[PDB]
Amino acid sequence: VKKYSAGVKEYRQTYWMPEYTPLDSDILACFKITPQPGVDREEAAAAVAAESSTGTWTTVWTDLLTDMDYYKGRAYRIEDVPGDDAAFYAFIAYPIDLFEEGSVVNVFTSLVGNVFGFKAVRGLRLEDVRFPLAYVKTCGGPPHGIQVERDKMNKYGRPLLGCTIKPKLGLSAKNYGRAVYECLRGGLDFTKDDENINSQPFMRWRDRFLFVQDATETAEAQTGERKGHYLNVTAPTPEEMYKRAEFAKEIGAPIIMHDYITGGFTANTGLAKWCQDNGVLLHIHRAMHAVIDRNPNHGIHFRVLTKILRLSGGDHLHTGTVVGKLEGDRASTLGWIDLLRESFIPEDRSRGIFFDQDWGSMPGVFAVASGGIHVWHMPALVNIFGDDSVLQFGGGTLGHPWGNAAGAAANRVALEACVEARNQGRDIEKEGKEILTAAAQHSPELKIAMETWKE
Amino acid sequence: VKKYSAGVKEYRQTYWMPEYTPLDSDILACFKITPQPGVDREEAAAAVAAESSTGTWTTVWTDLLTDMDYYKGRAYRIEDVPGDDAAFYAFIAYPIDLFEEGSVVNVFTSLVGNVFGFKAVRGLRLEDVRFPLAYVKTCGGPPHGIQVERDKMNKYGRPLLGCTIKPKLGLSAKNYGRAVYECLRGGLDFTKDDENINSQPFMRWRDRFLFVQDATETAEAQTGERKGHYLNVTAPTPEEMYKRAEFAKEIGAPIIMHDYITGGFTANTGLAKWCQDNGVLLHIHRAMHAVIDRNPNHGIHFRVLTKILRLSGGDHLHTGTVVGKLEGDRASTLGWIDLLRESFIPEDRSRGIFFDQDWGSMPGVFAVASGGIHVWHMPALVNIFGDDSVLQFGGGTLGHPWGNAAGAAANRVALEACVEARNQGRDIEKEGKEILTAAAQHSPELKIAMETWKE
Amino acid sequence: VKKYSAGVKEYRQTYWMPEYTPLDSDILACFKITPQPGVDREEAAAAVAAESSTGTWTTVWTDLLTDMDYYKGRAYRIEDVPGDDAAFYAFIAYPIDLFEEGSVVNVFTSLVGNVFGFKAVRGLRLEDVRFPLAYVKTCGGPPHGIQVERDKMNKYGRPLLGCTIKPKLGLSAKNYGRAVYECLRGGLDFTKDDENINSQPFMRWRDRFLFVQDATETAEAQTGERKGHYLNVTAPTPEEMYKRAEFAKEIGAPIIMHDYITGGFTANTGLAKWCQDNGVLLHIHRAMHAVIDRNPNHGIHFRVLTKILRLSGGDHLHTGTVVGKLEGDRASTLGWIDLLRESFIPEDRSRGIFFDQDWGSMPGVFAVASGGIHVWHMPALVNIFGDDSVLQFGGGTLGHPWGNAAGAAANRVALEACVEARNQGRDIEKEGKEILTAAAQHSPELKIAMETWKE
Amino acid sequence: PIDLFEEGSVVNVFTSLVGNVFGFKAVRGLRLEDVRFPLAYVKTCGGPPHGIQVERDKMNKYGRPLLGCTIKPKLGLSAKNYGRAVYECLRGGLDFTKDDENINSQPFMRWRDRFLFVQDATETAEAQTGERKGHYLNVTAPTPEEMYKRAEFAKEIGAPIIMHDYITGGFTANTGLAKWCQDNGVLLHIHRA
Amino acid sequence: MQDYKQSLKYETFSYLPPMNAERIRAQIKYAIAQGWSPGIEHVEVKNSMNQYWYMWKLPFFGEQNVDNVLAEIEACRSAYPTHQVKLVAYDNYAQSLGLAFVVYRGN
Amino acid sequence: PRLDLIEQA
Amino acid sequence: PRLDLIEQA
Amino acid sequence: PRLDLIEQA
Amino acid sequence: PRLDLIEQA
Repeated sequence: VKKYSAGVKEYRQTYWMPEYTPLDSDILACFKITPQPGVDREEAAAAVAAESSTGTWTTVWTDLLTDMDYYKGRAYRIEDVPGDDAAFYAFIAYPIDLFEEGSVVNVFTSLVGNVFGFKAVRGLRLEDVRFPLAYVKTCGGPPHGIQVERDKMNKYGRPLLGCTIKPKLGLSAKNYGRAVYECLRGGLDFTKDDENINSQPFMRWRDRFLFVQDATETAEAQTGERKGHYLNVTAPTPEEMYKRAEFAKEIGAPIIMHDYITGGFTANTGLAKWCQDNGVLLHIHRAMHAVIDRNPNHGIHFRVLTKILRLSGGDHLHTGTVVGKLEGDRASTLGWIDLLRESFIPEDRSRGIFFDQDWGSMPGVFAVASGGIHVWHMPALVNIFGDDSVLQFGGGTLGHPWGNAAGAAANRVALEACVEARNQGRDIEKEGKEILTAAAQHSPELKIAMETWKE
Repeated sequence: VKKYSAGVKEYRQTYWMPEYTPLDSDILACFKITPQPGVDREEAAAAVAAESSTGTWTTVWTDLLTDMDYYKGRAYRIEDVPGDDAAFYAFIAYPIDLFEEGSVVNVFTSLVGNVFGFKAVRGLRLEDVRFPLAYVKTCGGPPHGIQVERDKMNKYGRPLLGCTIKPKLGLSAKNYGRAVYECLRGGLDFTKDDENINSQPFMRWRDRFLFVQDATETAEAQTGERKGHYLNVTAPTPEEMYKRAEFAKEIGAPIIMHDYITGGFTANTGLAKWCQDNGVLLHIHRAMHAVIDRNPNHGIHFRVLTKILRLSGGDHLHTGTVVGKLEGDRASTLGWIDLLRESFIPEDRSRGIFFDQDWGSMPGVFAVASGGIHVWHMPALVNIFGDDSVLQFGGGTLGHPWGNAAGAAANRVALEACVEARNQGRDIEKEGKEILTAAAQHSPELKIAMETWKE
Repeated sequence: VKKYSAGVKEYRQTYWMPEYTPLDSDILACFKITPQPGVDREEAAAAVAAESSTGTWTTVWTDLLTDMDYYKGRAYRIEDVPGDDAAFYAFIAYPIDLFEEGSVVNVFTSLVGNVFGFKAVRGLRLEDVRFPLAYVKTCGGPPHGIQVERDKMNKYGRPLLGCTIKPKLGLSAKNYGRAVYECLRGGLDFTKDDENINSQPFMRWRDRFLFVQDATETAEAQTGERKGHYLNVTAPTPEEMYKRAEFAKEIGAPIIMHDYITGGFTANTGLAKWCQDNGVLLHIHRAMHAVIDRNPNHGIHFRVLTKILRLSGGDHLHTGTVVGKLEGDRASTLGWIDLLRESFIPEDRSRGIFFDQDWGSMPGVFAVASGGIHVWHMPALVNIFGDDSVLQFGGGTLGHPWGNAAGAAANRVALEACVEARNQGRDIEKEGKEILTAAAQHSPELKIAMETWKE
Repeated sequence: PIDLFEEGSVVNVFTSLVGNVFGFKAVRGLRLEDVRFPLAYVKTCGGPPHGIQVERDKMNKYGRPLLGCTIKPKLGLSAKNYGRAVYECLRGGLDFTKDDENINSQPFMRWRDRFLFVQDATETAEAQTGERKGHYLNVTAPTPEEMYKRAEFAKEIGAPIIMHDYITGGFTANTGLAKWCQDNGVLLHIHRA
Repeated sequence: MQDYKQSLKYETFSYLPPMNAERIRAQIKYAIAQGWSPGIEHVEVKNSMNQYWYMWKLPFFGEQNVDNVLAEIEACRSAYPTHQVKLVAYDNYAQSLGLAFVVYRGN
Repeated sequence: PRLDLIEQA
Repeated sequence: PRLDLIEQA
Repeated sequence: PRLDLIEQA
Repeated sequence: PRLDLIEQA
């Protein structure tokens, strides 16, 4: 359009380009769109492309000051959803120029943050986003990633073991350090603050950091293995966040954690850059299937959020538990794991992957398993997550009848028995009970752990 | 419980206290809980109280190191939901000691961030949260608030007028400033960056700030009225955010904006403290009915998010449009407005308010109306939002057939005609057309605006 | 190779991959290789791929610690040179992982910096380098570029006019400012320090900056046109460079210059980032056909150096004169210009372009023409460089018989007469004399300038 | 002996004398009537940052007592209304206005807003009377960092004079503030009931 | 397309046609009915962007009669016939101005 | 506003 | 200029 | 891991 | 101590 004509217009003629082949540099998005009744699919897809890019609810004269054809998002393909009929899949391409370099949420909130519909869409859901390699290279990514983290902690050949201190709230700093010390000396690689342990009246953050670090050094000397505790630096302001991270580094803490939900993207991205500058490992917690990622027809799918968290940066990523999930979503669990750790993820509709995602050299992220898991879950966990994972047993360790050290040892024995059995070629999920029962013959701690919780 | 016994236990005996009267200092929460089939309501409410506070999926010995009775969250009342039968209302009290002072999301993510269910709940929804005055006093709140903002900008007796520059993306800095200049000189109080205008290749942030500030000064000199433009300081890292805010202050920009969704709580809270320290007004955008707040039985209700945003801090708050919403949710629109601006909001179930919310002296926040609104919406907008609001007309201004200045004037005339008619005692919503038609007799800009978009 | 065997080996079997299709992310290089007598072409190309990447003159056991197949540079095609027979073209692909992000010389010195031959090559010459878009996005590029520079200086519709102050050395600061003032008030857009004017005993840098800035402000007030002077911040140390740049910004100087040859890549890249952070335009001088880029069979071609300078960052780029060059290299002049200013340069062997170079949104750079040019060159200059160029007339202005102001006016009249004639559709190179003669009828300054130097 | 005391720390003299002197079981009543500070000790103290003669020179006021006025009500006014009261007093013929001693940074009037509106009021009345005007901006603060920050903002906006509640703030804060005032050419009004 | 003509503005209601006596009266009635105290500020035209205009006497705290406010507007006009004159309404509950608009644009 | 609707009122 | 000669075009 | 599953492979 | 004598108790 070369001439200005005020007034509301349809979006199909500008924002629906069925003959458009996406450039390699394009940000691609797959939306599950349920259009308003009567509205054609091509128009509704065009409406989402307009509102998430250069479109306005009415024609503006300022469009003619730039070239819309270059800058606009444009829907280029529509596909039926297998199962539903109301919804359809819109594939929309966004020129890479639309986004701030190294600011992956600026992609995200442009796409769905403030995209209400332009009166043509009654339901939107962002399924997948292809971040082109050109854009990936501008993001910080994980400050260290799997391979460097293993080198720094000198840990090889098995999943790492962690544990959140319980109760979630209420412990004094010294009692917190006692719990940490007992877990670490018993065989856990890591302990961690609970996500909502920041700096409360019952335990100020600086006191916690000091006692925890003393606990970490003591257990490391008494086991001869490197130990860590994710010190939670999540804070109300960035200054406070950086101050706590600086104190963690000052006292020699190898690893910190950040609640991405509490803190937000800006804080997390800054923290991840800080962590790479200061050689501190960064554990990220972002609950999924909670508010944002649980509704199957309304919201942002967790694999998009997973991609964002990897670009924003984190050496570990945790959402929810995987074993309690059904065998059906286990295929989605395996696809989730691959987005975190692999360099190139090919398209696979069965797993929910609509685009090839190329990470290039961006480091992978440790996948974290938590939840109400105990020793009996260990075979499934080892089989599903493999070696490049952290298995966190909070209640499973502090809930052992003989205390933290024994609980840590039980989990450590169970983990190593499963890893050894896997390396011997045994099907550890099918033979799980027998593997644990045999290892329990030499580990009284494991024996009573298996009696404490049910197979 | 005085003795340690390992193993999974029910939560009813610890976390269900039907005889508990909440202390004035308690954080109160109202959850709409749908329990797993077979699970009793008192047990499921107890499960949510446990997981959002001091509970673990299995008994841990570290509970005995502290006093759970003091620290635990405890459900104290259960009510049916009017309409549903599967769901019920759980009222849970949290001792104020559970939370970091001045960190309101630490309240929020403790409550729903990472609360999956303990196998007793299949559906959770946070309806309302009573922040006690003791906790409110620890939060920064709006850096200035309504009354101080009006004093700083010397604006009295009417809603403020704003406009997002369109197209959302694609304009060079100089062309951006041209659009801003034309809008401001035409009668708008404010213009603003789009939420996703940060620092893109087509317009780097520093160039935008300079040209916009030149546009703002020019239009202010040519109108004799104070002008502003919300410079978007949303950035990938906190350092970058502060740097842009500092440059805004350095060049004399009176107001900045922050996309809370993009940036996150930590960045926003830090920015709001910075704004109070530097006398800069802060506009907050947080889309609601988008991902988080749209699903009526799954997620966090927007009034809880509204309370958080007021405590976190912002002089303006924007989510979505109010006029297009139905007359039914207009009562929820009016309740939303009051949480933003009033000092004490009494309980009112009809509006979704389950607790008296006392703000004390915490300043109110300008409510912002946007969307595809134009002159015809002005009577309803003035009637619903009243004077302490900002009415943003992006497309309604830049989509005027005679350009921005004329569009700004049309909206300015419509607004003042509605305000004058309201002050004369007329029912401006019922008499809206006649009010605008009469004012259109003296304003050709308004006349053709009314012909451009439909009543 | 899976097993370690010490000893010297050939490179053909590892580093010559004729079936390799370059990835879009690969850094591609075109070398003109003259092999040692007897050595096969495929072996010599393999030798250059080895030495410029993961190769060693003898087999090392540490190769087996990594995957060479992923990391190695590999020659994938060989072509004869049209004209020579001793030489051939080797096309070598380098995985993007080999290079530091945003450090384009790390690409350059890896390729040719320290690549001697591995005893298989007696002559090397880097002809072209394909920087993939993924790598381009990591570089800072020009701090502002053509379009933003025109917006900042409010200059449209013609080439900009500049002038180096002469004599190159020897003038006091106040006399320097006098020369600058006279040139600027006469009609030049810019003046500039000579490349080797830094801080000498006869003129300390701070005194020069002050007097020049006073000269710039005075002439700007007396002409009503924006003026600038490229203050040379080239310095022995980075601290000193930044200090001078900071003083330039402090006194309001709009533009600075940097001698890339003197200063080097690291200083220039840091300076360009500083310039974008501080809104200062950056003029780059890098002499070509001097030491590095003049020998046609030995060295780095100027188009590779041009690409580096654009990525490193500069708003203007100057090497040598273009009009005195022969009509044959004018095609190479036009190709040089396009690499500086265009977004996508297609492959064209006739111009020396062996790969498609995609710049994406990276801003273009003003091309600068200098040398012993005077008014008679103006038609050719306008025709060759077009509007997005700076025409610098040092001697052509200060060598006018009536002094700087008259000389500046003569050049300004000649330039505008040529631009106006071009816009009227006239062939200004063929009609150059008539165009200047006609304009000389109204400009006595131009008239005697044409009599001072020969057509 | 003068050696008993820290140089330039006159309260160290004061609290040594009566601060913690209970009696040694021989005294049932004590009262410090006068203290001779020797000139040698006086020379170690900062003293007034400017004093009478320099203050008169800075404000260009001669030949009469200066006139001031505390804004009333003591508490409750917004910043803009505070500046209105200040503007009206200053344009009417007062040399100074002042914050009340307990006006620091309250919810109804944050300190930075007060400083800005008061300074605008001061400049306006000065232009409209042709006489130098001032308003004692109260920098009394809970912490020294906060005290210095407010004093720095007072200097930044051109306020000629600040005040400090010695009772609220204490000796250490006041002595530091007085040294700061001499370093920054700001007049210092002290309230000590 | 019509070109927008740039002119100085005077904040709230300055984009409407200038107020007659009835429209001014209705606004003052509104302010009194809200429990706000009417006040009058005035300033030289060039200083209209200052935070602190001259206050005319004191705010008419607890004034219920619209005609008294109008008379004081006239009194202020006569005292400073070249000044911009603004009607303000103090809201002591918010410690803000509930309403403010320029009744005379000055000269 | 602000103090009109206090819990104190 | 700028976007006239893009690879996209 | 890392380079086993590259797009290059 | 600390939580023995709370107002909550």
